[PDB]
Amino acid sequence: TPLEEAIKDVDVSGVLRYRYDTGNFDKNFLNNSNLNNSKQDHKYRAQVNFSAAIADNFKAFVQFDYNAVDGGTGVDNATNAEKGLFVRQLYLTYTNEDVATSVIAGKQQLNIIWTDNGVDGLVGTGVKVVNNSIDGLTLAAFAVDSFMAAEQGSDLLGQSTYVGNGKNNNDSFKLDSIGNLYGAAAVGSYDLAGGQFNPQLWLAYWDQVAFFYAVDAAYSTTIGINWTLEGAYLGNSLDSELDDKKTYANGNLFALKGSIEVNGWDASLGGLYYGDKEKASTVVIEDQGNLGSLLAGEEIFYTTGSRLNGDTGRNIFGYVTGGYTFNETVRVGADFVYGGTKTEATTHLGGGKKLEAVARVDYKYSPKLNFSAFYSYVNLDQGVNTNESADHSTVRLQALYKF
Amino acid sequence: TPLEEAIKDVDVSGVLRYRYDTGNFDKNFLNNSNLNNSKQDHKYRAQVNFSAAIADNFKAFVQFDYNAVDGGTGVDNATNAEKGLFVRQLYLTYTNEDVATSVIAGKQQLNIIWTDNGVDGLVGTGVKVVNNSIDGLTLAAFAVDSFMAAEQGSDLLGQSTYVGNGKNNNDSFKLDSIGNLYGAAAVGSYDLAGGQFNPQLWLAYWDQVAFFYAVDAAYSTTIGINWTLEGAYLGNSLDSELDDKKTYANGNLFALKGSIEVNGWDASLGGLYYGDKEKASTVVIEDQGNLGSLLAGEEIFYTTGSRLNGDTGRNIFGYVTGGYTFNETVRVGADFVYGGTKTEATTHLGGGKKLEAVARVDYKYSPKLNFSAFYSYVNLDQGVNTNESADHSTVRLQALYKF
Amino acid sequence: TPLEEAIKDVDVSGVLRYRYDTGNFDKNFLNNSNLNNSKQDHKYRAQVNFSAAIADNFKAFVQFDYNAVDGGTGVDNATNAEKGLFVRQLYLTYTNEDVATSVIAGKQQLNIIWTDNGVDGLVGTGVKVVNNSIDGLTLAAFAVDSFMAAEQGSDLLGQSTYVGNGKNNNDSFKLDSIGNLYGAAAVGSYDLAGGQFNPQLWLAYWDQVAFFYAVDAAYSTTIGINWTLEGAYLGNSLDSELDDKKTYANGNLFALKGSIEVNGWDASLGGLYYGDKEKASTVVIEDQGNLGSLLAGEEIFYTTGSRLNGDTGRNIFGYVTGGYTFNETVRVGADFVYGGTKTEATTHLGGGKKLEAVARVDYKYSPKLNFSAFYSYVNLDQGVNTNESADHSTVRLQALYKF
Ligand SMILES: [Ca+2]
Ligand SMILES: [Ca+2]
Ligand SMILES: [Ca+2]
Ligand SMILES: [Ca+2]
Ligand SMILES: [Ca+2]
Ligand SMILES: [Ca+2]
Repeated sequence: TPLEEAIKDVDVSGVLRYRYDTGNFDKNFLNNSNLNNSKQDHKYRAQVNFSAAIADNFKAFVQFDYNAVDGGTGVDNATNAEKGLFVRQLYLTYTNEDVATSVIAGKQQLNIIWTDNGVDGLVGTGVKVVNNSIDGLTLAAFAVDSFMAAEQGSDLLGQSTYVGNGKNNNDSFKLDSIGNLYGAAAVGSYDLAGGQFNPQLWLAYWDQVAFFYAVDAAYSTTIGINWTLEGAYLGNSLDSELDDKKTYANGNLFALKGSIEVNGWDASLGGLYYGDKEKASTVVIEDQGNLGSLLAGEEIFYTTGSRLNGDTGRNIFGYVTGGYTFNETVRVGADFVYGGTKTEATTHLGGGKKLEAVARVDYKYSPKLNFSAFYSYVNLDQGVNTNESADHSTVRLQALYKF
Repeated sequence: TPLEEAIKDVDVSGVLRYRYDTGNFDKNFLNNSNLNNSKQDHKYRAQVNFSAAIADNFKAFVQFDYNAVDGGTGVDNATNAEKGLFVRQLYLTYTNEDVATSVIAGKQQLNIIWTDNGVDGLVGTGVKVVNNSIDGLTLAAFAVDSFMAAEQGSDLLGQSTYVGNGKNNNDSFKLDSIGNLYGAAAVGSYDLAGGQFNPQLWLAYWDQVAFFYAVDAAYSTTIGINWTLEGAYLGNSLDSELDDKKTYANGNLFALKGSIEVNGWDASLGGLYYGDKEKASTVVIEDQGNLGSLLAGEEIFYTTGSRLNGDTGRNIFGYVTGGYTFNETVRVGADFVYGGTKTEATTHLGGGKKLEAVARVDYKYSPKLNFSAFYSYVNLDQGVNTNESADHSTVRLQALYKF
Repeated sequence: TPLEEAIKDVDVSGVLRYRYDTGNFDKNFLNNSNLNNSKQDHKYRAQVNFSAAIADNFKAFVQFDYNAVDGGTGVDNATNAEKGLFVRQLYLTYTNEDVATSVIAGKQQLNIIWTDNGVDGLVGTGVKVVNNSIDGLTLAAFAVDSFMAAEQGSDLLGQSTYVGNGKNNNDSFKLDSIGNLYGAAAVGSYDLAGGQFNPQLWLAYWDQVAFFYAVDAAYSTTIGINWTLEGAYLGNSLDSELDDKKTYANGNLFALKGSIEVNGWDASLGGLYYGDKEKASTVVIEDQGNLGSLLAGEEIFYTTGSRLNGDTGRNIFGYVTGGYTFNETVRVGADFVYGGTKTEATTHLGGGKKLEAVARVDYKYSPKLNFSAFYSYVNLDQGVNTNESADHSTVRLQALYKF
């Protein structure tokens, strides 16, 4: 078929993202597989998605991914990525409009509350059933048979490590094997008179790991002023393979945030409570799940003992953010996060007071092209040697194009 | 050039195929590199072909292939294919319409009678000359200089193995080296009054291997009943590198099939005779060549001693098939195959009676999109321990889109 | 977005090139990593370039590369390239027309005078600033932070080797490490009354290697006759890491060529002088840089001691070329090159008189599609055993499509 013709049944979207990241560390800082260790690297992430109508009620979707690094520093003057595109997602979508339901089967980015829903979200193979028969309500069941785990490295539960006690790869949350994942979801979006309300309810059973359960709600509204409030609880109870190890513990997390917009000024205040002093627990499956609206900073929740994807210790944190937006074009702003981790100091690492300040610029050049930067300073009250404390700077420049 | 413009000299076609295969085996079953060993794997095979008019009388062709597997079972919950596209075919086509002839040079899927002509057909580099000056007759010469062997694994002659005698990789047909391939073909398609007649004659010399020669003919009829009859002989005589090894033997194969269609019922009866009791011989070069219309079942001709691409043993098999077709849309049907292999029990394995039954569903959703499934049960009268017999089940679900 | 739409902001170009090369050698020939050692190989090089307008003043560019080989001979009857596309260039271009300047940042083919500017040109990551404010003058500064070195193999300075003294990998120019590259360029194109004048001036500092400096000028003109004259000097002075090794030496090269066109006849005469009798020096960074207009033959400047990208020995060569062009369509022509290398015979290899004759056909089938061939015979007055001399033939057939 003439390509001119073939492309008419096709839709394209994607992402092009560049990153110049440099992360530094005091010798006393508790480093691990999740903190930013870039050394003036140029990083590329490109994704191109094609969706094609292939028959009545059937679309096919593919995503191509380019994930590559070029060096700057030292011997990295020869590191220059010679890489190709990889098929990252490949799946079929049956849609029946009469019953406002879709079946999506294949290798797909999961986009559940316990995984990143953006560029680097966990991908697996399985089936998703999604219903929109009710006004303002999305109902879904899903089953995953396998996970694209290698690509995710230390983003995935059970694949994070940390430094300490003369070993670079102490396992943050040992997971000897994994099963299939089964779950469901209800996700509401409603116009009250006052404004929009977004409740969410998530259940899943990950065989050999845990039964997860979560609720999250957001209210948002007008008056020229805008304010949102958002809360969430995520908990899980362990499967018996972990329960019998004795050194794991059912997860709990509480988080709340409120925020304000007026005249270009924006600000937010929020906090959260999670983990267990003595035993390993997790909040999410991959990275920080879909909880970004209930977080702040960049690095602080990657410190040892404070990671949301497996770690040991009890965490309390509060944060504030603020920024001004010149002409709806450039935003200068900052984040401040403060809190701590409690551990059993005899057996586990990362306990103590922690803080982070972040300065930010976000420049909206066009509706599709943004440039952004941040400077993050993180301080640990007690480092490798717990008597002294420890610094960790991270600087990023970023270009990001969406299409 | 604007891409909009550039694509006007371009033509696209391809394939998307999904497969959920699970193959199981009695501990007593004779396993080898060709039987189905899938363990609830999701298998993707995608091909996209672009053909561009580059100048007067010249087209260029490329094919991109994605061949990947995702796990289901056990430790395969982490196996999830992180693969890219590979250039599978790249060739030039000179066409002169005045002499109804085309010259096709490059890396190309061979599509000769001794290779699979479908998705997973053997690819090599060489030249093809094809003529359509005579009404209803296609004439061709061809020469191949190299073969895309690795991709084919055990589908290729000389690269199959089998289990037995405490060794997992007993070579089915040892081929220490290979030469170039040269051959020709005549392929007729004629409307007699009664109906269509399709004679074929194929010759080739594969240096260091064998001289192949084949004839195949099919008659089919029109209108409310329909019937086809199809026969074939494939033989080869060995090159002296194999003749002097003493343990090889010129190949012969005879096959015949007849079949009936009426009111949605269809049925077929057929049989075949091939191989040699004492010595290794082959029928085809890759997999089961283009002989699918003269076969039945799924697994039976992959049992040790019965493979069409190198094996020792003499084979006689008969088969019957049957099915009903609700609305020209869904076909439920079955295959029964029965026969045996005769060997020298002292020196070689796989001798004995063999059967296979297969249940089938074939659902034509659209002209481009088909879903199919099958359940195959294969029985070996004499297994690893030849005293007891042995089972082998295999189940497949399949989606297949052509464009 | 509908793809139909998305492709309107896009521009495509590229190259498809096929090569059947076979290079042979006397047992007495001095072989190395740069002479042609093909054995009836089919070679493919494809590049496809997409440039997209992404916002006001911003384009993005990507290049995909396919670089692959299929065998012919012996065991190479199984070598058949199973390769994919790789992202070879990925870069952003900011263009401000008000100041006739462009900033091009990313992974890009450098196209400086010291690298190949064609299909296989050295790629690195960095920034290029280019100005066209002056009539007939292009001004540029550039900085490179890393190099795509692996892809270039022995084309890159410091990665060539040679055979001799019972060792196959004697290093032609040992470079233990490399720094960043910084340079600038001025490139003129002017219509004098007589005809066009093309001066060029190139400076760069490659940290840990050398400071390079170059001038090149070309005059061309009418009188139905056409004649060009072109000269160049390339020199470099070493960085102290090489100066202190004592066995390296600042590079100098002089070259001059004049040439004639009339009635389909064309001819050229030229010569050059480079290198150092006792010590390793280089002229260019990758392959033969952009100096092809000042060279002739195919193989002779790849002989040991005569390579433009790192070698020991002093070289003088002269050459003549000539050809006739039937109908602006087919050119039959030849090259003759003659000269020598002076070395310290005690310590280094490749010294002696050398010649090359090349017969050529170049068939312009369309403005986009060319077929070409050459036969090259190279003779070394003194080979491995320096008493006897040594032959090296090289034959190429080539198809080359540009779009
Ligand atoms: Ca991730
Ligand atoms: Ca599974
Ligand atoms: Ca195959
Ligand atoms: Ca060959
Ligand atoms: Ca090169
Ligand atoms: Ca650098």
